[PDB]
Amino acid sequence: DIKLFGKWSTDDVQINDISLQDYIAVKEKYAKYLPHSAGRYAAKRFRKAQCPIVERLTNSMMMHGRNNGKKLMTVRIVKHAFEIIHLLTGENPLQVLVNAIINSGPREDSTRIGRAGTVRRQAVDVSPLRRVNQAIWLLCTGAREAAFRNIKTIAECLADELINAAKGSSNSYAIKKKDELERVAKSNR
Amino acid sequence: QSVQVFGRKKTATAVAHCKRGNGLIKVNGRPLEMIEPRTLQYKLLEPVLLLGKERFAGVDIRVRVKGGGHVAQIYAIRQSISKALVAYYQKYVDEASKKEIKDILIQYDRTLLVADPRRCESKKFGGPGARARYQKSY
Amino acid sequence: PGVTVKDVNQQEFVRALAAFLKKSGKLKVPEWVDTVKLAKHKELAPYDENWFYTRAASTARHLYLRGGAGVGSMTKIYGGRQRNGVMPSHFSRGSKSVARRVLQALEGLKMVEKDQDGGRKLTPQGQRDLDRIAGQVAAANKKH
Amino acid sequence: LVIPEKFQHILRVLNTNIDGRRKIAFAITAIKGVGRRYAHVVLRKADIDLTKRAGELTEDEVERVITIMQNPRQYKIPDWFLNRQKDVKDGKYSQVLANGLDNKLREDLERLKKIRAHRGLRHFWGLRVRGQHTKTTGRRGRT
Amino acid sequence: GHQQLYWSHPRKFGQGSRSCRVCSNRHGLIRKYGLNMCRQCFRQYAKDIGFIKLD
Amino acid sequence: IHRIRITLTSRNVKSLEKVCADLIRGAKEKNLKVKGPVRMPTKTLRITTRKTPCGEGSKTWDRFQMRIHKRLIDLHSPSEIVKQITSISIEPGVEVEVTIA
Amino acid sequence: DKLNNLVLFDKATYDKLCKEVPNYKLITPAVVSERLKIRGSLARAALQELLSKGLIKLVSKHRAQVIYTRNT
RNA sequence: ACGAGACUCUGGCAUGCUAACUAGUUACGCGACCGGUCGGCGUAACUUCUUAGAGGGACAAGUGGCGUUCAGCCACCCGAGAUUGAGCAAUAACAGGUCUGUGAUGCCCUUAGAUGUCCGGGGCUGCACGCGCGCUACACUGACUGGCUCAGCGUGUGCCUACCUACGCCGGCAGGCGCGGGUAACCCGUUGAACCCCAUUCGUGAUGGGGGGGGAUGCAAUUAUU
Repeated sequence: DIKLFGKWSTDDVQINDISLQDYIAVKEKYAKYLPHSAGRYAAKRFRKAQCPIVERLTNSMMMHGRNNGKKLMTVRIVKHAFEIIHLLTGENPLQVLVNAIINSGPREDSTRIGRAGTVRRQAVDVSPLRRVNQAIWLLCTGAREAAFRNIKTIAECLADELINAAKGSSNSYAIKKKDELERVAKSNR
Repeated sequence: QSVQVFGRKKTATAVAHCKRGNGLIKVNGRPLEMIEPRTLQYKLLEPVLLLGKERFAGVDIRVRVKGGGHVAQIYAIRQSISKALVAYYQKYVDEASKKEIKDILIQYDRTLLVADPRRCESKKFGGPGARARYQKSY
Repeated sequence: PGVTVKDVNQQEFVRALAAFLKKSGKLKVPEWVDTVKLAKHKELAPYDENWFYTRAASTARHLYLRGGAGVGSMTKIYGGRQRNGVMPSHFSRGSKSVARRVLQALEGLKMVEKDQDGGRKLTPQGQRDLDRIAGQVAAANKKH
Repeated sequence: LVIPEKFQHILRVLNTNIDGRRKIAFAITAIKGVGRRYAHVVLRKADIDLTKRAGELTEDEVERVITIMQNPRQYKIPDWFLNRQKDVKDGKYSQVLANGLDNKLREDLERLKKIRAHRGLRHFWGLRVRGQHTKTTGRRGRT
Repeated sequence: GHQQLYWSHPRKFGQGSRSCRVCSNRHGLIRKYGLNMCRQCFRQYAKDIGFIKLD
Repeated sequence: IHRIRITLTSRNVKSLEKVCADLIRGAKEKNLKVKGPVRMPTKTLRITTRKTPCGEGSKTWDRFQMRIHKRLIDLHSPSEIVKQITSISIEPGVEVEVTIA
Repeated sequence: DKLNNLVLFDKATYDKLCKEVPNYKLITPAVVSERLKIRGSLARAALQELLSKGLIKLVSKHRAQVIYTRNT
């Protein structure tokens, strides 16, 4: 009753967030099972924190004009490769999911500052919410653009992007875009 | 005369008439776990493993559904079932474990007792939809 | 625990109704399976070669659900959005000559009882056989 | 368990060695007279096993399909349903496909351009005949 | 003969002749409900019939 | 026969309420097997009108509502009583029709 | 810009699909067409024949998503 | 003082009251295997539903915090709702549009020589940056075929009105032979229209992915209106 779907145990889960868990709550009764409860939390400041990561990522991968509104296929496409990472890691996929997500958020961003100076902007740390949202959106963008006219098949590629980001190797779209952005910002300090 | 507090999600309304029975539940001439898309199967599964089968063994519930959309019918069927259970099991037997079960409901999902207020927004002229206006020629 | 026309996953219910009826052989097979296009919104042939049997199963199920389902109703079941080319796609029904052929099929096999004021109703014995195939599909996976 | 003899890398029917890599009955879309509904219905009614591999096709299948494209009346295709239905010059209901003259039969435009009819008097300069609004547009291929 | 000398031409889609009758123009006519009045007079006699605006 | 219907229609609410007051007064005069008023849904029509004849300025489609409201009453009563109740110089603006089907 | 697969009969008839695949932890028809440059027809036929042989565990099916693993 | 606001309507508001089988309303041996699904049938059930007239509810009053501790603001507990949308929308003016809504009105051919009265041919469908949201779709998220499961609350029979196929069939549409149940919640109806467990195919490529004669609304298919 107290575990996700009746299969994903939520009791012996990992801490894995030290204090970023205030943003993402999947370790108590605040963790719903299915990534679908309608988009009802996007109506006040910080209600996104209550929302589970799964639902947010399911909602996100539905864009680019070709995925405008159709969401049940998104839920199917995430449950697929959710099972893939689950059975490749053998344990609860939460650790690997969080590892992939937190390895993708750009550590710093070069925001344009100054009156009229565009030649030097400021490298500032990024907020955890903006970081995780941009990471999810950009990895979903990479997954989509690895699916049009590409020999890979969608609903299986995101599993490898997830496991690669969890490991951190540079083959993945999300972490490589994050690292190029990071190096651009380091030039800018 | 009667409460029959029903359940509404968006424009889709489902009402669960509950009376003394064996605990089995029917949704529109049909038991539960045979939904055609079978992607929101666990969504309809939610109440039974939320509150427990030991409370769903003494009440016959009949659900009637009407309203557009695949998902919109859901999120109201389960709400209707839950609120009918609250109503029937409150008006007769006891109030302490009533507080217990309604509290369990609230901590899992407040929507199961209270309905979603927000609905569609009317479209105004000069554009394709409600807020969006047409392209300005330049 | 009894049987019902829809208690099982209706997929296997209708599939096994069509298969049972084709192995039983009582229903006749149509003469043309290609000359008609089966739909205005469809510009190419079906891919079953027993789609008459499939449509008969579908209309039998839909008449079990709700009576009075006279002709002019099943034509909308397979009808849908018609790609009119550059024109916006509107709902167009299927070619109703095929629905008329299936109407010829139901009549004379005692499948349906008609009336002058419109509509048609399934035979109680017919629903007995429909509950028999329902029992077969139920005992396949859920009453075994 | 594959057939070990006669097997060719190129699926050959009409004596033009196109790439035989394509799976069965999907390579007949290039014929100027058989396509869309006709080609698809005559492969789907031919009782072909599309799950077969390239190296497991048999001479029986290619022979039977050759006969079926040779004979138009294998399953009583109607005349209004026929490909060259009530065409100009002569009325022929036989399914015959050969290069050199078939496209000339398709070239009934000789008469329409010679009698300089409305369509012909349009086509003298190369003006559109289906209402495509190209008042000044139409830059695809016109630089 | 007489049928070609005069009136050899009808108009069965006539909107100009069967236009909005009460005033002397063709435009501003919609064929629902029997309007036969321009939008300017449609508004000028709207509230008189019972028309109200709430949207 | 005991199958007589009356259909009243108007665009005003207080007019229909005073008509229902007339009917309840008649029912108070003598108790008869006359059923309650049938409140048809408030039937709305939308009409939308461009105002700038030539295109010059905004697309201000005047949105006018025609909301007709309908009340039914089916009566099984002697004719004289209901005729006296009804034919009492009814209010202008509310349209009443008596039907025998 | 160009990539070509093989639909011919070679070691792909038996090898790396009859005895080498069970060493994996997850099989996917797209992965088979990646490791061997094959088509969907071959993927479905090979999965069906191998399952009839009886060394494979089902997961689920879709028009483009049919999932299996090894169990023996 | 006008304007803003209040004000009106609108989804939240029958958790109680105004109460029609014609739309829906658990009770009522039959049909179904022998006790559990048919919307085809029966307490004329004294209306909770979607059918609505009254009445009610929410107010920054509750708490905490910030504020020059005033106006106020944020968070939290609650509640259907802690900002829903539109409606009405200044004084004054633009040298704006409309006489092409109008026989009052700036007007040389307006002495009834023609723009339609009477004809409709060629085209704003003719070609070059040439200003115009109008460009559905644009492919393995999806194109095929159908196993399939869901309110438009848009509305659809007209004083000199004539244009909305049940019951059976020939058919690719219409075509019909009596024949679209109704002046409408009666008749279209429980208006099975749209992402879906795919019901053969298309496992990475411009390809399966938008894609010249005819049988027939009106006086005439024409640069395929349809």
